[PDB]
Amino acid sequence: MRILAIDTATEACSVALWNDGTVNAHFELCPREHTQRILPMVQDILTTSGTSLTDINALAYGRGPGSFTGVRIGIGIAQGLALGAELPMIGVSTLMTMAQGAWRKNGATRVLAAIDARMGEVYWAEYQRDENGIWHGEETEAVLKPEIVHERMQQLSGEWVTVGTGWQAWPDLGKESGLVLRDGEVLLPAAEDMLPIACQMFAEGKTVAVEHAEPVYLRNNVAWKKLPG
Amino acid sequence: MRVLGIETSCDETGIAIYDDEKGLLANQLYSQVKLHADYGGVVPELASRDHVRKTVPLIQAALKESGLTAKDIDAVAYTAGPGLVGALLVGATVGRSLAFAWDVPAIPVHHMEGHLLAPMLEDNPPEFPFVALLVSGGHTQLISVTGIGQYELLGESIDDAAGEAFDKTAKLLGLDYPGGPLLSKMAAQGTAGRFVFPRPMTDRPGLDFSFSGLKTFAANTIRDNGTDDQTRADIARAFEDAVVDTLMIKCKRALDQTGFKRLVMAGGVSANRTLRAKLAEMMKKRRGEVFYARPEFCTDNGAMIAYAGMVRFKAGATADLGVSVRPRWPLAELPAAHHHHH
Ligand SMILES: C[C@@H](O)[C@H](NC(=O)CP(=O)(O)OC[C@H]1O[C@@H](n2cnc3c(N)ncnc32)[C@H](O)[C@@H]1O)C(=O)O
Ligand SMILES: Nc1ncnc2c1ncn2[C@@H]1O[C@H](COP(=O)(O)O)[C@@H](O)[C@H]1O
Ligand code: NA
Ligand code: NA
Ligand code: NI
Ligand code: NI
Ligand SMILES: [Zn+2]
Repeated sequence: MRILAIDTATEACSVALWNDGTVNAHFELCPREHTQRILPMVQDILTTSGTSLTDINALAYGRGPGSFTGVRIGIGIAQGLALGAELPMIGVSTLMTMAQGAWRKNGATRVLAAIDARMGEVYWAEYQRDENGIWHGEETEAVLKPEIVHERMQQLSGEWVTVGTGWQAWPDLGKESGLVLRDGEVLLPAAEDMLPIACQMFAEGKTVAVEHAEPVYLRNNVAWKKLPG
Repeated sequence: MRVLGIETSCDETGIAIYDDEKGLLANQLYSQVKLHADYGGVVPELASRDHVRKTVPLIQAALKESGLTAKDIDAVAYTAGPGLVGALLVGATVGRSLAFAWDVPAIPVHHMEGHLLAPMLEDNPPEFPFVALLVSGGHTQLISVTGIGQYELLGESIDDAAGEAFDKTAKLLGLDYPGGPLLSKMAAQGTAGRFVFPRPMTDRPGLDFSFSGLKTFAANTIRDNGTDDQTRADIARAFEDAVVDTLMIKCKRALDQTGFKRLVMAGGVSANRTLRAKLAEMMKKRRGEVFYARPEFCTDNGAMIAYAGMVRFKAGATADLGVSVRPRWPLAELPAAHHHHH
């Protein structure tokens, strides 16, 4: 097994539960309403699936990147629930969640994920699924300017599927890349797509205690210039 | 009854456990001084980031310190505001979901009410009615307190809070952020009356404050005088004496206008030794009493939140599953409630 997944990193608010064989999922667009909707959503899915927080084996959470506030709501709720019910935590990439979503919808195995990071940048990732369902490319996650995304695309080849709000913000992002680009039909991460990544992570003992849960912001130059000297 | 209180309104993570019979069972604190010192102020984004790192281990340390388990906690209380929206949301999201998982009521708490009630954590707590001088980094207010949630605003700052004013002048004196307590130590090494700063808004009657004009007077005194340690200490003392005399004169007027024989001083600036001494001095002459928290409960802490949490829980201030924060929240908006302190 039993894994509860939570995500609030983007405009979406989603909850999913893997009851071992069974998937109960709830996805919704929550602009300006994440803090009002996430706990009733967690309670509904626990009611629906007939599972209790104590009977959950792990708490999967949207570690980021995305909105700073949104990433924190996710980790904040997840930390509170994991501390309260004594559960291990699994930090799942929102760029990898979308990679998984594209595979679920149309079998995409080669995903170029792009989230609008604001400030003219995108949170970028190049994800490639192997024969055993493992997404390779976690090391390619970076906050990039469109020109640097173009450079990254010059070092790649073949057919790729585009996923996320960065392609919506920059529709000409893959212009003259030399790649074959198709729409992945995934704009936002869904907690339902975190579950298979998290099942794999739990099995491999890649779970942390609540005090070790960490967000992935990618953008760390968030402060005004330091004082002289 | 036991309440776990969570404080994350600014740049300090405060966690405490309060027993209505036994008193305070735990008190944990993490100050983000080193993080914000480099920038000369609180960077909200960095503050929210540190709150995520520190909230859960400080909850863990407070349960270890008290020897308490989940089942011993009756309610979870968190600062819902006022403060920085990003900082506030960390304590409130962790607090609300912890309360849910622990299956206990959740109590959103007003940060200024926590400060107001911090003298109740010491022996001989004040009885109602009293005048409260709430003097921190964000606020400078005079309140006529006739009960819990019966807070009449008598006066407030028209510009800078006494906290900001102490911090802004200390920056001019070369001191690191926050400079309020460092300016105080520097002031103790100064000559009384070497320089004379004005006591703003004490010429005409009224209970409102102004401290911006004091920064200007400090910068003009720094520029026009000697760079040495001694001249800087005299500047610091004339600044500190001007603030304390102004806060005392306004308190006198508030007590004379209300007819009250009790003065409560709280908020970060109420940790100031010259102010504690001058207000105690004034109350003895008036044949009244002064009430203050231990210096560590003057600045942002979790003890004041678990206490106000206990008060608001008995009053009935319980939250539904929604998580909501208020960066601006008036003390006047809080509902009237009974005080069950025994
Ligand atoms: C989050 C908001 O709601 C906000 N919170 C704060 O402002 C943090 P505080 O701990 O309540 O007060 C900090 C202020 O108190 C000052 N301070 C602290 N000790 C001293 C000292 N001995 N002498 C002089 N000043 C001192 C210090 O310079 C600083 O400006 C609020 O309460 O409105
Ligand atoms: N004051 C707040 N109270 C509750 N939720 C908030 C607040 N500020 C931001 N959020 C949530 O965080 C999301 C992302 O924030 P932003 O980074 O400003 O786009 C918003 O869409 C809201 O759901
Ligand atoms: Na349950
Ligand atoms: Na008991
Ligand atoms: Ni509800
Ligand atoms: Ni009463
Ligand atoms: Zn405060």
